Amino acid sequence: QFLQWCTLQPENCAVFTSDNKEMFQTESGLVVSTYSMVANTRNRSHDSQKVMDFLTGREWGFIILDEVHVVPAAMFRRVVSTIAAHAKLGLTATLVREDDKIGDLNFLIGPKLYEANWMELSQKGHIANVQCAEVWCPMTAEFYQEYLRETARKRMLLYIMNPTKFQACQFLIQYHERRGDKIIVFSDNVYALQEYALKMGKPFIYGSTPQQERMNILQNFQYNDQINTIFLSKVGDTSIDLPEATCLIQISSHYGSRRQEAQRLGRILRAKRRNDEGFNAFFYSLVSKDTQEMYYSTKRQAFLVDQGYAFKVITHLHGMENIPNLAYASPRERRELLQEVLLKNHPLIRKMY
Amino acid sequence: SLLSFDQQSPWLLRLELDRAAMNDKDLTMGQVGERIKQTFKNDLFVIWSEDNDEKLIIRCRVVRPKSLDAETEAEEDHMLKKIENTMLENITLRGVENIERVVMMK
Amino acid sequence: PRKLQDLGLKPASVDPATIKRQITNTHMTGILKDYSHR
Amino acid sequence: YATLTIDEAEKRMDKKSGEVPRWLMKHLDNIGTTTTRYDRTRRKLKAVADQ
Amino acid sequence: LLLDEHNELMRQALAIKDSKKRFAAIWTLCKTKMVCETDVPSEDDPTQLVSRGGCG
Ligand SMILES: [Mg+2]
Ligand SMILES: [Zn+2]
Repeated sequence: QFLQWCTLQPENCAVFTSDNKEMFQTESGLVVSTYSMVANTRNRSHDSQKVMDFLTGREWGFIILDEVHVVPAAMFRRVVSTIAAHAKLGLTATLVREDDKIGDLNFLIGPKLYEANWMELSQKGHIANVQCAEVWCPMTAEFYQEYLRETARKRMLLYIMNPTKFQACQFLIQYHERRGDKIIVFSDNVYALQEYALKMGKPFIYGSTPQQERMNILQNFQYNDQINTIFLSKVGDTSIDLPEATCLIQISSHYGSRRQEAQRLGRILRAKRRNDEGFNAFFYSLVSKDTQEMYYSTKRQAFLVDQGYAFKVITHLHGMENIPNLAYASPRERRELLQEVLLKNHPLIRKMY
Repeated sequence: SLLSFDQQSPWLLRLELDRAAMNDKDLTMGQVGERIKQTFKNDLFVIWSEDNDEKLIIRCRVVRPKSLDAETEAEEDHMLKKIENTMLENITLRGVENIERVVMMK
Repeated sequence: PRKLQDLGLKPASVDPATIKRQITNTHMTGILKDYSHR
Repeated sequence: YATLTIDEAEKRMDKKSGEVPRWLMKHLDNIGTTTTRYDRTRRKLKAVADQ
Repeated sequence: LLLDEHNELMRQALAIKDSKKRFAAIWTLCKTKMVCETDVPSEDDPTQLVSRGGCG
């Protein structure tokens, strides 16, 4: 995007990532890297060791801190100090975090300059409209019994894999797929992502996925009609451009964070067809009723409410019964799943061998 | 009695040494034994008789690894011949290379 | 060509020496089509 | 003793391995290759008597 | 010549005074190159290539 929008020649632009670490030899140039590639102190590669000296030796003129909501974290702020720059800028959609370090940005890069409304841009055609919803899926009795006795650490996995969520997701996916909508399913738990993906036979991406494979998956999901839905995880929570994505679903969450909810929603806010008449994006949040998810759900969506988004409670999904088949529809499958999830917790002697 | 051996290979290599040959050059079984034991640091276990014995013999056994090799049994004796030949040629018991003999003169 | 050029006549040819002869999620083995470029 | 073939013998002579296995014939006997006429005829005769 | 002055090894070879030993040095280096190298890396840095008289 950098090259597309400006007239900078590719020769003067250098990329500093894990694949390639070469640095520009020009008098003036641009370096695009990640904080983890510059905040490391103990150990660095020989190729990276020269790059670290290359960054430190020169006196830069401007530093752009993309996603500046993580610069006040433990150590990414070191790049701001180690890297010499006469001006510092911060870019983040959500200027909030659980701790009080958010205020540290004032003396790190300066105060907040400008802010923009969300609903104002929605009505002006700049961004798409979202029909936010929250589905309350009552956990089945058999699983709920283990929920009471089980410890907090294991409790999370129990109500995230309840059979009701599987059936609701299948009906929504089929209904939305029939409508020609691109669906993204977020899940912080890797095990749930794999189980959902393999059960539904859909691609999934998470931490272990390599850069090459995921890039091919993302390109296929954008332009390939056969692949209309994917299964992303916390890795794709933010900073990945999906101009084609329109629908968004989430099954798991990272407790009470109010930024992840907004960051995840951003995947469908840059949809290409955000100006055609009557278009409204969808954001479904599957939460198990009568569980701690409501405490986190009501606490992790407070930021979006302030912006202007309103979540709609959906107690019933019409037409769910008429669907031909649903996962874990019989008690036998539910019992099998219950135990499955529960069980989760001398150089010449060289010829000898 | 004075003293791993469970997996020691049943095959044995026996070397007989001449006292008249070993007293021409001042050597003891201690230095030659450790020289063999240090050539292969701990691969093979060896025992040497004392000088007081009527005949000087060193018994050597190669210990197989934890994994059992069935294909090596056919060449097990062949491997012993291989090490036996090397143990005679490329072993520098003591001295400097390329020095075949030395004579004292006045 | 060099001799003709020395004479000043246009050489309708050139010396031939100047002719410069110039994986995770493996449950979708074959569904993925390679959309590498656009 | 079920001699080998010219192609097999030539391959073994070449540097396919440091030395021929001591029990190469035994290993190939189990596989069924490199049999004898007596064994070759007996199995065929038995294959007919069975029907 | 297959190898020009842009190569550090050649610079040493071209510095030999006597023709006989100098000739031997050049042959040992040039005989192993199987391409004219119309473009050769610049001596200042290996990033950009400096054009050299060649045919490829
Ligand atoms: Mg961004
Ligand atoms: Zn040439």
